[PDB]
Amino acid sequence: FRGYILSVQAEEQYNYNNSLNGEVSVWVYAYYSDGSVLVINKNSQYKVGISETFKALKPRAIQIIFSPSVNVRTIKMAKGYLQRSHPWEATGIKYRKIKRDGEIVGYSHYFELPHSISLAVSGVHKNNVMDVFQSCDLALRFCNRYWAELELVNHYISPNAYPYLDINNHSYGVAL
Amino acid sequence: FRGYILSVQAEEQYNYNNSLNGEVSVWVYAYYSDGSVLVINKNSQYKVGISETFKALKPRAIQIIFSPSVNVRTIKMAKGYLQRSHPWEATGIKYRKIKRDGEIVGYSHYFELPHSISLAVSGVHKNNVMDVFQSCDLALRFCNRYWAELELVNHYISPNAYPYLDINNHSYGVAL
Amino acid sequence: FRGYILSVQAEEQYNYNNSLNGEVSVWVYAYYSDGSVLVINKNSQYKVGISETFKALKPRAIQIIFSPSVNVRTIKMAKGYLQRSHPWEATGIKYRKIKRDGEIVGYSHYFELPHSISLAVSGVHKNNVMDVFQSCDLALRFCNRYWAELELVNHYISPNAYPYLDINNHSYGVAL
Repeated sequence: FRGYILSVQAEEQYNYNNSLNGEVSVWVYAYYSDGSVLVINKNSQYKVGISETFKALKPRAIQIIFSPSVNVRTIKMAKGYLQRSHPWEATGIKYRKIKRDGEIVGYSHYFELPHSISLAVSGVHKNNVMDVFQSCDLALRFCNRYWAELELVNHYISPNAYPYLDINNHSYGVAL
Repeated sequence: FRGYILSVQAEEQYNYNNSLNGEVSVWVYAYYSDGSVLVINKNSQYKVGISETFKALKPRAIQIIFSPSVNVRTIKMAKGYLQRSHPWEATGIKYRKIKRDGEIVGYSHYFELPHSISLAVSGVHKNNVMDVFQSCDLALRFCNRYWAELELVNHYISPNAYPYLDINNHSYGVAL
Repeated sequence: FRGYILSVQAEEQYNYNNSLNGEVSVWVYAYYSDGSVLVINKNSQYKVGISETFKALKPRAIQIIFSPSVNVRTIKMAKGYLQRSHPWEATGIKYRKIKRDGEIVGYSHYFELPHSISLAVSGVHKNNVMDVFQSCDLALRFCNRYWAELELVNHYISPNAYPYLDINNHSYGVAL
């Protein structure tokens, strides 16, 4: 009964987090020319996005990670002539699934930048208008820098149970 | 007629400010370990919220204040494990009314922080979709720091006719 | 056929940029007491706005410029007593058209400031709800300072094909 009630209560949050009331989160990792990882996090209800400008301090590559509640088909990205520029690309196809014990812990899109990048990304939850408007207002933004990837892995990634893929293609995350 | 027209024209803005065309405002006061008060203000139409990160410069407590146009039932707050975190609490019950001459001048929710806090709050007006979207774009954000509460009271609170509750539980504001 | 296909393919973007899928852009130029021009740009789908605070470094005047996709009637502005303040003015009437070869390249509203200004502006495109919400998340914000107007004209304005009006009332932009 300590394992029955423990596991009959563990699945009372995967069928909740995946149920609109569940948040949807995104991380944008900017990997820098000195190996330091800067990470913007945003968590929100209904939909979530990030819009930041990444410049010297020089940025080399990008990883964007969604919680498994996102509708991968809904992801869009806007990278920065105005008269002939499209407002975004639907890059969901380019996201690789991050698995732990055969469970999706997140989705990772990784790409390098040619040797200052401006970046926006948006995704919607898997699935009244005033509720969504409030959700924009309640989205919480966390922004941190880490000197080396291991430092981010050891103190940002592993303590917080966050889905990740480090530089040797090791998947971090927690199966539920 | 100088008092008739003066008071028959004074109520031609309480039945307007409370009529959607009326703004709805929020103040988040962060009270700091050296007694200084930092204040974020935001005013907007239809709905209004604040999302800021409060860190050292160390923050000790918080007061959030709504203009009387908010629907107190609509207020939500998001304070900052991701897999089991709710996106907000409905904290309207916890707001005390701020009265002046028996009139509600605002609503105040005060709480202390355990001895860096991240904070979002949202509220909706008392009571087409493109109008609300524009309203997000037109929300104006004012951010100030004050060395002591009296300095905030004397130069931020009393000059601007803003509803407030200082540390001795004195209510500031203007009846209309 | 090098001019037929060249010009039968040139109009396959003015009837696109003006078709919702087309972005809508705004620039807010803050002209400073030392003649330096600071410029905030934002581009987006469906609707676009800017909300910035302009202070010393002192700001003297403002020019706001819309791409020709905006509905000029939709423009609103919010400049910063709370109990009697309107949330915005509909300033579309005050915008002058910027023409190049008899074609509208943008709309310019210019005004001076009395001798720290807070400013928001919003406009909608000329002409499902989740698409607009994502569009807020995907709006890209560019912010630059230039030491003199000529420097902005020469390196920000002329290279990027941006509609502009400099201080001698010369219209910059590209006809399409």
